[PDB]
Amino acid sequence: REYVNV
Amino acid sequence: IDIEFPEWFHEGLSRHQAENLLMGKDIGFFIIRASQSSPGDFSISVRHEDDVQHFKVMRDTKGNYFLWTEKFPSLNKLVDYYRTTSISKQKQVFLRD
Repeated sequence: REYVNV
Repeated sequence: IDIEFPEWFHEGLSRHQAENLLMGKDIGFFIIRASQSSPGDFSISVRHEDDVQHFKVMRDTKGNYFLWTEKFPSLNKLVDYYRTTSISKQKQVFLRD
């Protein structure tokens, strides 16, 4: 999964 | 003691349930939930203009909390900072209740 800050 | 988690803290909300909840709200409404894809993390789900985006709560060995550069002693102080500094670096999005 994607996260904005990763 | 204090016991009760903050109002926006929903340990057991999935990423999808957080999307469904927040699609009903305005830009910047948000929740904090335990992470699914990384057990042992927390995530912050935040309404943007057209969808809901997710942030990973970062930590260091001193127990600080951060999303980007600024570091905080507590989740509450992190949340407070993002009320008046944009949590998004692509658009301007401020956490709100």
